[PDB]
Amino acid sequence: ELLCIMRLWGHPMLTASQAAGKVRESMCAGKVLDFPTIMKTLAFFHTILINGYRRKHHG
Amino acid sequence: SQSLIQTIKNDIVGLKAGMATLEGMI
Amino acid sequence: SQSLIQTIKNDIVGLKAGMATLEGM
Amino acid sequence: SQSLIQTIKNDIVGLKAGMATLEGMI
Repeated sequence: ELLCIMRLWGHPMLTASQAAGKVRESMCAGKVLDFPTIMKTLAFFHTILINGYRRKHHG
Repeated sequence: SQSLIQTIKNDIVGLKAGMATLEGMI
Repeated sequence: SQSLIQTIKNDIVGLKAGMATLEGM
Repeated sequence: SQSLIQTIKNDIVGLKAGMATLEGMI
């Protein structure tokens, strides 16, 4: 309860600079591509999709 | 020449192992 | 037909060269 | 058995085709 009322002080006044700069900082941070993990994850995604399509059907 | 054939086998297995360890990580 | 064995050898050495090139960068 | 050897040599010519294709760029 104390939390849910700790939010009672209104929002700050906005300006393009800060938020635009943060979502800009979402720019290049290192083209760190990891083929092993993405491949393992695509494999498990295929597997989950396959087992789900099997279950939600006679199959 | 059947020994040349086993060396062919060694060639293939070494190739697979090396290229695997190669393409494994970025 | 036997010469396919030295063809295999050539293929393997070409592929190992490709391996070296790729592990270059 | 050397007929399976013929099949495997055809597999190897396919493999050299594929290796040339992949090597074309990098």
